[PDB]
Amino acid sequence: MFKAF
Amino acid sequence: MIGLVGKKVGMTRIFTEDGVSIPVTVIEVEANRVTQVKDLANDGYRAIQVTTGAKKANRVTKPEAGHFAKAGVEAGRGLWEFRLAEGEEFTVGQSISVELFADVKKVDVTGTSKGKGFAGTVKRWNFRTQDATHGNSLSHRVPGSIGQNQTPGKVFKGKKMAGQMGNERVTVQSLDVVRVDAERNLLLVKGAVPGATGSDLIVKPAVKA
Amino acid sequence: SNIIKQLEQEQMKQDVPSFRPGDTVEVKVWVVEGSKKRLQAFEGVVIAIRNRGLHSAFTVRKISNGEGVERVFQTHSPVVDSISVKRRGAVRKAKLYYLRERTGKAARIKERLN
Amino acid sequence: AVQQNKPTRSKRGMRRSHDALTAVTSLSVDKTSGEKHLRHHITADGYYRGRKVIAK
Amino acid sequence: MRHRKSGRQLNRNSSHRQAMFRNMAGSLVRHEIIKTTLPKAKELRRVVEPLITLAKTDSVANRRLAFARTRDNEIVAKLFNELGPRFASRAGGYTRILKCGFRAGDNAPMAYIELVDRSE
Amino acid sequence: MIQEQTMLNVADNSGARRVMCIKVLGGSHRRYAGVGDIIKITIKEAIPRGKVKKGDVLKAVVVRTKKGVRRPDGSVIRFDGNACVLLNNNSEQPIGTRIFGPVTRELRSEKFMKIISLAPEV
RNA sequence: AGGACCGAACCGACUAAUGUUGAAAAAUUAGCGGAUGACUUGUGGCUGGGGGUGAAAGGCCAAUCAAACCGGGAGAUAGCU
RNA sequence: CACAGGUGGUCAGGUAGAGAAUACCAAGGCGCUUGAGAGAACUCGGGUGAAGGAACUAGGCAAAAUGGUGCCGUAACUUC
RNA sequence: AAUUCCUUGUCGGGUAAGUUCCGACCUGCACGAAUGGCGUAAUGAUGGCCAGGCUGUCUCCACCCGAGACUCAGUGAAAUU
RNA sequence: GAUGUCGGCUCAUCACAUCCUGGGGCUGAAGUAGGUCCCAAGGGUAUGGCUGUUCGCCAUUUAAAGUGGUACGCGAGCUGGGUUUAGAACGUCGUGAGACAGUUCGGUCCCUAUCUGCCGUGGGCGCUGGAGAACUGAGGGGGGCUGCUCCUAGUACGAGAGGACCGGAGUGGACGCAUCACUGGUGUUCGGGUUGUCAUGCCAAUGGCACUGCCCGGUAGCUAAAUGCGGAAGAGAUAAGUGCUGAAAGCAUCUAAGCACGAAACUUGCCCCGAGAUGAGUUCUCCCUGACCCUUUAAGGGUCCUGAAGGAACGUUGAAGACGACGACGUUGAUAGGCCGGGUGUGUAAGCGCAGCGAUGCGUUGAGCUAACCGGUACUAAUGAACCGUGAGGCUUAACCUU
Ligand SMILES: [Mg+2]
Ligand SMILES: [Mg+2]
Ligand SMILES: [Mg+2]
Ligand SMILES: [Mg+2]
Ligand SMILES: [Mg+2]
Ligand SMILES: [Mg+2]
Ligand SMILES: [Mg+2]
Ligand SMILES: [Mg+2]
Ligand SMILES: [Mg+2]
Ligand SMILES: [Mg+2]
Ligand SMILES: [Mg+2]
Ligand SMILES: [Mg+2]
Ligand SMILES: [Mg+2]
Ligand SMILES: [Mg+2]
Ligand SMILES: [Mg+2]
Ligand SMILES: [Mg+2]
Ligand SMILES: [Mg+2]
Ligand SMILES: [Mg+2]
Ligand SMILES: [Mg+2]
Ligand SMILES: [Mg+2]
Ligand SMILES: [Mg+2]
Ligand SMILES: [Mg+2]
Ligand SMILES: [Mg+2]
Ligand SMILES: [Mg+2]
Ligand SMILES: [Mg+2]
Ligand SMILES: [Mg+2]
Ligand SMILES: [Mg+2]
Ligand SMILES: [Mg+2]
Ligand SMILES: [Mg+2]
Ligand SMILES: [Mg+2]
Ligand SMILES: [Mg+2]
Ligand SMILES: [Mg+2]
Ligand SMILES: [Mg+2]
Repeated sequence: MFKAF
Repeated sequence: MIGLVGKKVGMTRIFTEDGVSIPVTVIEVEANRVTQVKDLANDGYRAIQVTTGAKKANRVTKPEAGHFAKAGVEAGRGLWEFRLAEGEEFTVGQSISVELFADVKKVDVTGTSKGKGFAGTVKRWNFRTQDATHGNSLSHRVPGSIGQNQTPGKVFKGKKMAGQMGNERVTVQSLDVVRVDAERNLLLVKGAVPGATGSDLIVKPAVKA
Repeated sequence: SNIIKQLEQEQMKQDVPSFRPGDTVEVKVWVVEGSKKRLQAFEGVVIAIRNRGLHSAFTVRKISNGEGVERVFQTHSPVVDSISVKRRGAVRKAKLYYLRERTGKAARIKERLN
Repeated sequence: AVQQNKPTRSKRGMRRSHDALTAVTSLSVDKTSGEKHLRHHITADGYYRGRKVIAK
Repeated sequence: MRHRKSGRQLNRNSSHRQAMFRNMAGSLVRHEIIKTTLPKAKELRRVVEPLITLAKTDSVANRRLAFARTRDNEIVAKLFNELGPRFASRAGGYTRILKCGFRAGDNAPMAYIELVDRSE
Repeated sequence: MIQEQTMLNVADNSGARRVMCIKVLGGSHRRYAGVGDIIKITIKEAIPRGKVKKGDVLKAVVVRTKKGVRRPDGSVIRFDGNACVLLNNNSEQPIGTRIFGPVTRELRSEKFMKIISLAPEV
C-alpha cells in the first residue's frame, strides 16, 4: 500500500 | 562464382620464415561431384547442385538413391547448390577439386554456428548487468524495462529478449587463403570459421572482392 | 585429427634441446632493426613449460635493470633461433609461479646434481 | 499476476488438447518364451532375446 | 552449456556421488548382479570396470590402489582372486545392463547390471 | 591495460615517483592504454627538488605493463609492474633525461626515438 | 577492586540478504551488542479501564490500546453511500 | 499443522585447545514422510579470477581483508 | 553552527576537478549562559569527512559447485473472475 | 469502493526545430578556420569531482558529447538517496497542545502472469494420390559510425605567418559477428603438498570429515582481456543545388516541350529468416497397376486380400537441446561405454636396498597415477519383428498424341 501525500 | 563444400577439420597454426604466426582453419574439401545442373529453360535459374563425401548405402533412401543414379555419382553427405555466372558451365557427374581456389586470394565461408541453447539477454545481446549489491533484489541480470507505459501500451516487434542463441547459418567474409594443398584436398584459411569441428562448411570466392 | 597432426609435424623443429622447469636457459631470438637482422640473448629461469606439439611454449623469467621480465617463447617459432641450458635446477613443481613473489636470496634455485 | 476474466470451457479444452497420452506402439514377443514385453526390456519372468537373463 | 562433458551429476554433490558409487561398486562385486536405476547403472560402468582391469595384474601396489577406491578388503580379495583371472581374456565390457521396467514407488526406470560371466 | 585510477611507476628521472592515470586519450569510450599509448596523468608522489611537483597534470607514454605485449609470432613479454615516461603536455616530448628499466619495441616510432636511445635494454 | 577488559552459555536485536499466498501473523542465515551486573531466570503473589504500569516510545495491560475485553442501554444516531 | 519458532533444572567421555568455543569421535541417537531424471535462461547459497583497484554508489552497502601465542616497540592528547 | 533565508557566502586546506568535510572571517534572516553557555580525556552496533590495506562494488563480466526453475510419476492450493 | 512520487539503474522507441559525419547557396569566403541559411534522421551522439538531485559548476576527453515526445518513457523490472506517517532535536512562531516547500539524525517497496504484446520453440491441419530432397524469393529483419598519420604537396593560396580542395595508402577508437590455433580465466569429475581428528588390528600405506578442510598446479569444454572478419565499393531514381537548349514575352530566362549532373536519406548491392506467399509456387527422383458386395446410385458405404516408397516408435547417443525439435548410429555396426596405444597434466608412486641416532635423503625412477582429448578395437549395449502410411489418384475446358 503506497501513499501520495 | 562457384564454390565447394568442405568439412571443418579444426584449427592450426602456420609459421612463416619472417617469424609471423598465421592462425588458419583446416578445411577438408574432397572431390565435389555435380549431381544436377539447373537450366533457365527448365528451372528459371542457372545453378549446379553438388554432393561431397560418401554415406553408407544402407541408410540411403530409395528416392535419394534414384537421384544420384541419374547423374552416375556416388551418394554423398548431402546436396548443395551454387548459382552460375554468365560464362560458367558444368556437366552432370563432373568432379570439382580444391584447385578451383588456387587463383583465389579471399573466400567466403558459411556454416552453422555452435549452439548455445537458451541464452539470456546478457549473453545474447550484451545487455549490461544491474548492480550486484546496493539493495538489488533478484534483478542482477534480468532484462529490465521493456516498454514505455500506456502510450504504446505494448512491446515493439524485434525487442531484444532471451531466447535461442547460435545453431544458425553464419557467414564470415574476406578470409585470406593462406594455402591450397590439392594433393591432400585441403584448404587453409586465415582466422576462425563458424561451427564446431567436423561440421559441414561451404566455401565461396569473396563476393566483397 | 590425423590431418592436423601431419600438418603440424612437417613444421616442428628437430633441434629443440631437453630442459625442465628451474633450469637457467639462454635463448637466442631473431630481432630486426631496419633491413638488417640480429640476434639478442634472453637468459633466465624456466618457470613454466607447456607441451602441445607445434604449440608448445615455455616461460623464461629474468631480472633486468631492477625490473622482473617474463617472456613466453613459442618454442617452434622461427623467431627463436636456438635454446641453450646454462644451468640445471632442482625443483619439485612443474610451475614455479611462486618465484614471482621472491627476489635475491629467497629466489635461489638449488642446482640439480644428478 | 491474476486473471481479469474467467476462462471458458472452450479455452480449457484447447489447452488440454495437448495433454492426451500416447499408448505404446507395440509389444515385442520373446522368440522362445513367447510373451509380450516392452522392446529392449526383459519379460516378466526374466527372459530377454530368448535367454533367461534373470534367474527369477 | 554441456559441450563435450562427461559424468552425470545425479542430483548429488561430488562427495555423496563418490561415496554412492563406492558402495554400489562393492555391491556389484559382492553380488554379481544388482538392481538399480538405469542412469545409475550407466555411470557404474565407468567405476566398476576400471577396477576389474586394475585387477588384471596382481601386485601389492595394485591391491592398495583397489583398496583406496573400494575401502573393503573383502572386495579387494574378490577382485584380484576371482574376477581378475576370470576376465583375463576379455578386452573390456565386463558388465551388462538389462532394463527391467519402472520402479513402483516413483516410476523411475530400473535396469539390472550384472557381470557378463555370471553363467554357472 | 591501463585505465583511470591506475597507479604507474615512473621509468625516467623527471622526479616523479608514481602517477595516476586520469584519462586514456586517442578515442571516445576508449578504456585501455597499452604500451606506446599516450595517457593523461596526475603526479601523486614526487621527490623534492625535482623538475615536476605533486599535483601536476601532464601526459605520459606507457612503456611497461603487467598484461604484457603481444608479438607477431604469439610470444608475450610481461613485466612485474606498470611504468610510464612523462611527456611535455604541449610538445609530447620526454621530460626526464634518462630511462629506467627495460623498454619494449612497440615504441620504435619517430616520436619515441628519444626513449629508445636512452633505454638501457632494447 | 571494577555498572573494568576479551570471549561461550545466557539475555539482547545494529547491518545485509532471503522470505513477504513465508518454514514463521516478525523468523532464518552470515556478521553484531552486553555478558559480576541498573545482570539474567524459574515458581508464586500484588497493582484493573479515564484506571494500572511506564529509565517516557502515547509504550505496554492475553497477536486488540490517544482509553482493554465481554454483556447490556441498542434496532444509539447517520441531512451520507 | 507431524510448524526451520518458544520452553526451567540435572548428567558433562576421548584427541587437539585456555575453554561448556571449535574440529573429528565414544556411549547413545539419527539421515529431518514425495521421489526419479535433465544439467536452459533466470533466482537463491557458495568457490575462483587476467589487468586495473572504489573508477561502484546517496554511502566502501555487500564482499574482500585483519585474526593466535610469547618477545621487541609504541605518538599526540590525558581527568594521570 | 543539529541554528544562516539570501547561499554552493568569502578566504585557506585537502582533490586533476570538493554544494560535503576541516580551518578561518562575522554581513548571528532567526546562538547565548541550569527549558544551561563554552570546552573536555575516555566511551559509542551514533552523524559527517579523509587515508593505507583490501577486494567482482565497478570497468565487464567469465567459469565452476550445490538448492529451485525444466521433464516423468504421486499428491494437490491460492488471490481473481 | 486508489492511476505509487523526484533522481539514479536497466532497457528503450519516435519527431527533426541537426550536435557530429554527408550535399549545397551567400559570405565583410585569399588559404587554414569560421559566420549565416538550405537539403539531409543512415549511423553515431564522454568519463569523472561536488550535490538525493534533474540542472549546474569544475577537471580531462571527443568527429560530436544535439533538442524534444513517449503517464516531465520505464518501481506487477531494480533501487529508495530527496520529498511526504509515527521517534528526536535546532532555529522560529504560539500562553499552550502544536506548527514551519526551514534545517537536522533514524525510518517494512507485496504480487507463482489468465488475456493482449514481445522473445524463443513445438503439435495439428492445410497446400487435392502418397513420399524423400534440393530450390525460386513475394515479403520481413540485420548491418550503414569515425579519428589520426603518410603520399599528392610544403604544391594551390598568401607579402608573410600559415596552409589546401579533389583523389590514394596505412593504422586506430567504438560497435557487431564468429572461434578457441595462440595469450589467459575457470576447471568441487586429473595429480601433488599439508594442518586437526577418526577409522581400516598395528607399522607402513590409504580413506572419511573439517567451505573442495586449507592450498599449489592443471585435460576437455565454456570463455575475454585473447585473434580473425565486417561497415564499403558499384548501380537506379532524387533533395537542396548547379546546368544545357528554349519559347510564352523578337531580348532575357534551368522549364512550359525536351535533355544533363547532384548526398551517409530512398530502391538495390552485402548478411539472415522466408511458399500458412491459403496468391500455400518450381525442379529431380521414389512407391502403389487385386477381388468383390449393398442402395439413400454417389468425389457413396462395407467385407476380404494387400501394407509399397516412406515415416514413426524403441534402443546407443551428439561440440543439438528446458521439454518437443534437430543430427549421427543400430550387427551388412565405431553410436556410447569399456578396452589397447598415444598425447596431456601432475612431478620421481608403492615395495625393497643404501646412508643417517633420527627427521630425512638417495637409488630403482621423469617413476606412478592420469576426467571430458587424439588414433584404434565389437569386449558390453544398440533384436527377428511389430506399428503408422496403401492399392494408379475429381470435374470442366483447351492444345496435342488417335480410331
Ligand atoms: Mg525484499
Ligand atoms: Mg541478490
Ligand atoms: Mg510499470
Ligand atoms: Mg491500441
Ligand atoms: Mg530432484
Ligand atoms: Mg567434504
Ligand atoms: Mg563489564
Ligand atoms: Mg544471529
Ligand atoms: Mg564480552
Ligand atoms: Mg509524539
Ligand atoms: Mg498487544
Ligand atoms: Mg435507547
Ligand atoms: Mg444500526
Ligand atoms: Mg515432518
Ligand atoms: Mg560445539
Ligand atoms: Mg546450476
Ligand atoms: Mg580480478
Ligand atoms: Mg558515478
Ligand atoms: Mg560492511
Ligand atoms: Mg568476509
Ligand atoms: Mg573520494
Ligand atoms: Mg566550518
Ligand atoms: Mg538555544
Ligand atoms: Mg551503550
Ligand atoms: Mg507433476
Ligand atoms: Mg477501481
Ligand atoms: Mg541506404
Ligand atoms: Mg555529470
Ligand atoms: Mg515518469
Ligand atoms: Mg529516505
Ligand atoms: Mg514527531
Ligand atoms: Mg511542508
Ligand atoms: Mg601411520
